[PDB]
Amino acid sequence: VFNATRFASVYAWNRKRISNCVADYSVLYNSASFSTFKCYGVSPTKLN
Amino acid sequence: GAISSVLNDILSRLDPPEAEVQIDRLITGRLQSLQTYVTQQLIRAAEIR
Repeated sequence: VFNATRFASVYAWNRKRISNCVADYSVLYNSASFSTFKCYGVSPTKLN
Repeated sequence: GAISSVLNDILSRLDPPEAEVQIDRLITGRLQSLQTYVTQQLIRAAEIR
């Protein structure tokens, strides 16, 4: 999703589904792998 | 007018400074629900009296 070799375009964007797995959203909050991180309908600390 | 009618759907979902806004709506609505109930029952207590 985030470490993909190539991203999609906005004229037609792909959609990667994630289901039936143990997620770890530490990549979005703690690890230095982004320029900004903002949530709208949920807290960023409660995602884990 | 809130995001969800349940508290845990906001308390365990939103941050404090934003959850205060949505919780204030439910408290505003649920409180007027009681005032309409108590006002009706307080009138029925006169018809029965």
